[PDB]
Amino acid sequence: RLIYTAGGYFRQSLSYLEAYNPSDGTWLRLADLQVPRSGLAGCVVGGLLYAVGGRNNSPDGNTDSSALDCYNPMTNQWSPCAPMSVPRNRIGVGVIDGHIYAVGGSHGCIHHNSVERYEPERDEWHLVAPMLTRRIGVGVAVLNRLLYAVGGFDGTNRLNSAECYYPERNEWRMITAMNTIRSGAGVCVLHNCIYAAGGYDGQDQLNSVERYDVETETWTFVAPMKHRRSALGITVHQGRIYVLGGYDGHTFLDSVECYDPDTDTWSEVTRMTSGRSGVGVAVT
Ligand SMILES: CCn1nnc2c(C)c([C@@H](CC(=O)O)c3ccc4c(c3)CN(C(=O)c3ccccc3)CC4)ccc21
Repeated sequence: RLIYTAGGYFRQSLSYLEAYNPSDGTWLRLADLQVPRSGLAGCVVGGLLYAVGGRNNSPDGNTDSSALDCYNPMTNQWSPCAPMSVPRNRIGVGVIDGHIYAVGGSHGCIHHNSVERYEPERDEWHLVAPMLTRRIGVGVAVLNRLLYAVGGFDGTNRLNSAECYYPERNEWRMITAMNTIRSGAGVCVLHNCIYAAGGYDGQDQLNSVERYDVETETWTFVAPMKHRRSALGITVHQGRIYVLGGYDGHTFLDSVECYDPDTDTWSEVTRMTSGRSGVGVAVT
């Protein structure tokens, strides 16, 4: 399985789709997105890569995207799907039982607290219960068939709070807040724990990383990354966390760090073909 990185931003929204093979250390250049996208989120359902939301910030215009596009690795083709009810720039995405949940995001200056769910076998979006907080740049993690939305930006303050969505009950419940305010951080699930890495606390870009244990209801710092990163791509591949690119306050990073939970260590493993931030990343 490969680590796919779709879109991104560097002076403008990008159309790149590249894939990393963690065993051979090789990079693949695949079919470009039809529309350049930054601030999107990626996910995989049924071996198909999906690109949700974001926007195309160009030197000629700026349009937030309600689009859903699905890349087929066997055909190397992007195909458009049913758009969402609203444009969702800086979106969070999670997958439960084959359904793509789209969390928060912004449309111009409107910061969403609404959530919609996509059925791939019917090409249809449907609104579910809205979150208790408006969140853009929110991280999303699926654990125990529950959906966790972590941090983000509510329109006035960057958030350290987090809430949990219960699909069978269609309700949100606030959980323990993190130790650090994080917007545009990398949120993933590794070994029954929710990891949150990097982000932006309103003043600086962070290198700190904390993980949440569902049963202790406590956030715990772990070893920090070698680079400060915000708006980074994150995913899990064979028991290790990979973070890609991001913004460090000066440069757009091309570094790719790898976190091993057994030794609690971050190690640079590769570099992308160019620096970028706000990418959509998924594994298939
Ligand atoms: C500049 C200070 N700075 N440094 N870090 C910042 C972050 C994370 C944000 C948030 C918004 C906010 O928290 O109000 C935010 C969250 C998600 C996305 C973007 C921005 C825009 N994203 C970009 O590609 C991008 C481009 C350039 C720089 C950073 C990110 C992708 C998606 C804003 C401001 C921040």
